Amino acid sequence: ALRGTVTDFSGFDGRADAEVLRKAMKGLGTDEDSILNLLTARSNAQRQQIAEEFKTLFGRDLVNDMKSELTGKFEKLIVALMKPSRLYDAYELKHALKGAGTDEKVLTEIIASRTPEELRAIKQAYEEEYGSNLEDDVVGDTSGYYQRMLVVLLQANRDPDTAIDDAQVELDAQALFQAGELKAGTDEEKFITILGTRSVSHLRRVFDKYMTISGFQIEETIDRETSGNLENLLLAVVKSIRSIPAYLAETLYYAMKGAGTDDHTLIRVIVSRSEIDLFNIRKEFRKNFATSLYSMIKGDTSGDYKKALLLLCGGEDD
Ligand SMILES: [Ca+2]
Ligand SMILES: [Ca+2]
Ligand SMILES: [Ca+2]
Ligand SMILES: [Ca+2]
Ligand SMILES: [Ca+2]
Repeated sequence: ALRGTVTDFSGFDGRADAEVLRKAMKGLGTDEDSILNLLTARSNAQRQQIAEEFKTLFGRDLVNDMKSELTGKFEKLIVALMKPSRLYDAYELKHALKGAGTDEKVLTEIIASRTPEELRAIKQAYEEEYGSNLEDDVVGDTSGYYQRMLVVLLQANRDPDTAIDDAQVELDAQALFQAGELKAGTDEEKFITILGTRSVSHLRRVFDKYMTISGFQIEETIDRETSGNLENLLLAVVKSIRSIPAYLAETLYYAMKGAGTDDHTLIRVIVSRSEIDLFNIRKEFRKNFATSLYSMIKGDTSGDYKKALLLLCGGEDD
């Protein structure tokens, strides 16, 4: 159903490509153009084979060489495209946690939009790489109900998608109604359990039924009922339950919409989704924000950075 914008290259010859990359870096200067035109046109799997060939041909590390030749945002963008798919989210997560500061925005974004299937892989990939337990790192860097919601999510235990049980839809909407609007204060525990564990098809029916019953969209109650990270988290979850692409098209938009740009978010969403559903993200960006993602990246970015990005995203009309 989903569609990314980067696919496997047809006449792939990892050895030929590595040679092109060597030339682009050998001697004085760099042919950034040759680099970017090549790398944004191979799938992540192919980029791993190229790095492999490069090492057996020249005994040099493709990524470490690039880190020496490139600079600024282009570098960061090229370094991210080189990260093996199975490892990127883990890498972004580890980096949001580590340090004297945590980027809850990153924690929220990845954990809420990734499916249980993806969360399990991410958890494995994370432990094998940093020799730490993701849950334990999140738990230690966060607190309150925000932390709880994240753990519930990390269990990747969401119920499966069965035929919808109306009595059950009714029950859950009423429960949410009683846990928030009809209450002085909030029963966050009830929101966490219903939002974090019920199936996706079930919750979509509950969101609607809840509108019917209360006159509010669950999003408005959340905003009325909560604050801080828990609010952002719950909104992210609700948004992703409705449509992950749509939720991501929106975090992309707010990354640029502001004055300058949140390049880390721009890089992270475009790269991480390039081979999953970036095409869908593009479509949702047009519908809801009037302009294609292309036109928007095009005006906020520049340099080879802008060229690579536009080449990865593509679609001038979306
Ligand atoms: Ca050089
Ligand atoms: Ca550098
Ligand atoms: Ca209340
Ligand atoms: Ca609020
Ligand atoms: Ca801007």
